[PDB]
Amino acid sequence: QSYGFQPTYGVGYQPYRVVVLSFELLHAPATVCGPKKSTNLVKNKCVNFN
Amino acid sequence: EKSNIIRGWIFGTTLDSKTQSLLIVNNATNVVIKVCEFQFCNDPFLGVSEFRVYSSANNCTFEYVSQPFLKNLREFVFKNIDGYFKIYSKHTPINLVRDLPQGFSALEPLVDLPIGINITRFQTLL
Ligand SMILES: *[C@@H]1O[C@H](CO)[C@@H](O[C@@H]2O[C@H](CO)[C@@H](O)[C@H](O)[C@H]2NC(C)=O)[C@H](O)[C@H]1NC(C)=O
Ligand SMILES: *[C@@H]1O[C@H](CO)[C@@H](O)[C@H](O)[C@H]1NC(C)=O
Ligand SMILES: *[C@@H]1O[C@H](CO)[C@@H](O)[C@H](O)[C@H]1NC(C)=O
Repeated sequence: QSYGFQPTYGVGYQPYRVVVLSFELLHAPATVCGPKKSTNLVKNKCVNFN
Repeated sequence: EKSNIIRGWIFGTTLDSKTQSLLIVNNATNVVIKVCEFQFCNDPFLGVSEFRVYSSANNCTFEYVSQPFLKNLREFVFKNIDGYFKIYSKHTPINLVRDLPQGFSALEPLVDLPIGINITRFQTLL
């Protein structure tokens, strides 16, 4: 059955876009990640490098 | 290599609407690596146009684009370990015209591909 959408309809019946994202568990090589850090560089000092 | 009439790889395990199948072709533009599943023919001769290697796609998981692989020798190593496929290469002129010469030439890896499909056979195209 078709929805009835009008600009004057109630807020409860107003359209709403819902996007649901689901990620599968760890069973394969990882393919999705994110930008962690963007730190700068120093020289001739005792530092901990990663 | 010389006169060639070579290039074109078709890998896989099954041959009938099952699993997936790799495909590597060189056309001086892009070394596309399509894992997409199709059906095939006996000797599909493309180029000079006509294109009838594949039959029907269902669904695919990897699309790749890279630079083309250019008395020589065309040497490749295809090796798969725990879902990672590795293809190495080398190209060097030689003086001997008879067979594989006497010499040493290590293979610099060219690509690493995480896929995770078991493979059992392969075939070369022309
Ligand atoms: C060599 O092969 C590659 C891969 O098949 C071709 O790359 C395609 O180029 C078209 C041009 O717009 C794109 O729309 C496609 O998405 C590209 N990929 C594929 C898989 O088709 C390339 O065009 C070919 N070069 C020549 C000269 O034919
Ligand atoms: C998609 O891939 C799955 C792999 O699990 C396969 O079973 C299926 O036949 C493919 N095609 C469609 C339309 O689902
Ligand atoms: C087929 O691929 C699956 C994917 O993980 C793997 O578990 C299985 O061992 C493969 N089959 C063979 C015979 O290696």
